[PDB]
Amino acid sequence: SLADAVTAWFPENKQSQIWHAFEHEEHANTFSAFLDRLSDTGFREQVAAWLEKLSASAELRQQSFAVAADATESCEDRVALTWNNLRKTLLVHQASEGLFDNDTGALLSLGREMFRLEILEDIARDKVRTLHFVDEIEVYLAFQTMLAEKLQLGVSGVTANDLRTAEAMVRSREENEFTDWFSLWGPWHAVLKRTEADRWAQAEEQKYEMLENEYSQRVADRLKASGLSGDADAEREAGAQVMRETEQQIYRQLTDEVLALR
Repeated sequence: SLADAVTAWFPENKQSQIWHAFEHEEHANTFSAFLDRLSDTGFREQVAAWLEKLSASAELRQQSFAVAADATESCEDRVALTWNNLRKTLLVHQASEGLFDNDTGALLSLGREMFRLEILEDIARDKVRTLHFVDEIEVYLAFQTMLAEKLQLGVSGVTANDLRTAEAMVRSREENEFTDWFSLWGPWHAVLKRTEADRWAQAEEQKYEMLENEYSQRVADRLKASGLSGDADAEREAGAQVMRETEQQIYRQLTDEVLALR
């Protein structure tokens, strides 16, 4: 009952024997459902191209199946989140092959796109909390379609002001937060491990050294800030924020530099 949904994306022409082949791999239960759901809302052929590399690489299949299953299966299923994570995955495996090595410009756009899609998902998750009988996939697509043109990529309750509002908040967050985010992005990271092996280790080292000189002190510069010294967990959390802020500054530096090359 997956070989069904997988193949319904191929044409009347190439329509399953390749996919009955996988019907017992861990998470086909969930992956099938996800597809069903995706069609049930050009594109068809590209989704098929995607499914091709998933036949061509086993490792990628397990990863994509895994991603489909790992969702926080709370509410709204996070169809949009899953879709976006499945691309992040393919980007990672694609970069891992070496498809962006001599084309880090292409990666820069895709990242931009992806960033914008990530944000549109948050906006949509939010909007759907005040709407009855409208699943978040619907609102996401409304945004994605209507701002497809305006952001270089019909649902009742989503209005002209919402679109104009969402477009603004993206454009704001893109200018102020993009480079910082690309710096941290799994696909960029594969590429750095790939092409710029050496500058990478130097960044690794660069962060150990920053931790050494500044973790403890930066950690105290928060328990004096939040006024929560003593509390065991409030220290826990402030430790972790310090980790992420040193990793952020390292890899930005690294991105800045490795892009200056191109």
